[PDB]
Amino acid sequence: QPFLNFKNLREFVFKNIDGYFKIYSKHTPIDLPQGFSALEPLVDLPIGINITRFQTLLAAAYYVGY
Amino acid sequence: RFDNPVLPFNDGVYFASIEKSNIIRGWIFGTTLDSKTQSLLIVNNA
Amino acid sequence: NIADYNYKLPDDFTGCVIAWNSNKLDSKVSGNYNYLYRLFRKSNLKPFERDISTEIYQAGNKPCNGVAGFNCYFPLRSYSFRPTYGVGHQPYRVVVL
Amino acid sequence: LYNLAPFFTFKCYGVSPTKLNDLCFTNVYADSFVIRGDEVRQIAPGQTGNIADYNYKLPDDFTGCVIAWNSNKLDSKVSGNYNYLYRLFRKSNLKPFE
Repeated sequence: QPFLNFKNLREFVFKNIDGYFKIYSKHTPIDLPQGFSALEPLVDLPIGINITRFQTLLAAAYYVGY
Repeated sequence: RFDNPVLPFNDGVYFASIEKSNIIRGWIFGTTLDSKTQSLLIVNNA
Repeated sequence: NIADYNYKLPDDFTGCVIAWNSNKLDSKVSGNYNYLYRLFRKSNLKPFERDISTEIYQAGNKPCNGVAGFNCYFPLRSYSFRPTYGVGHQPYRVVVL
Repeated sequence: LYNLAPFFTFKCYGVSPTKLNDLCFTNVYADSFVIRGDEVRQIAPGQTGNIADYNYKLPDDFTGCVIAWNSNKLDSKVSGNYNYLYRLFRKSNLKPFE
């Protein structure tokens, strides 16, 4: 099932540990707003691939942090 | 105005999207982003 | 060699490793070379990490340039399985849960 | 050994040249012989050739590295060198390392 003035903030955390890929997500109705949000686990995938680079597919703004 | 640069994954990445009409479609994760090495594709649509 | 370049188990791994001899089915008199093992890789594999890429390996200062060369070898080395081969060299089938 | 230009051929069976220094072996055995370039292929595991059958035999499961270099300058003379000998005729195929 799909994950889905700017009224939508989508927060995603991507982690690769032990060949398992972790996505944590929370969607907040709205510079990033100053607030506290905890991201619930969404799915974990056994990709088992080395990831060194990432790119974003675009058909607004996005924020990337390490 | 289109910005879609390749960004190093590093240890991990936090992605925040402010958007209207869900223009952002998804993310691609790979070591070298080519057929030579396996890559991960996530596409989200309605 | 397999642990470093083929399959690595995490140090905190919880599970069962199951192995049975497969000489009867996985070995032939002609020999079985379908099975492959990666002798050369630049760096040790992280736990539960799979590398399927086939690219010439450069172990020498001179560049391979996508061609076999001195110190340039195909990464995958085919296993040789023979019924004649003694135990310890016979094919073994392992399933890790 | 790799650095020297003459040793063009450094084929390793069941062993990796990259890790040769890293790996530790109880004993190393060196066998020295001169063969023509055409018959160099014969000296390999599970390979059948006149030199292999009756002169030097390698077992099918063999762990080691074979080093071959051209010896034209050293072994070729205007008169020619006939000292080297090969066993053309033998009753039976030689057992490995015999």
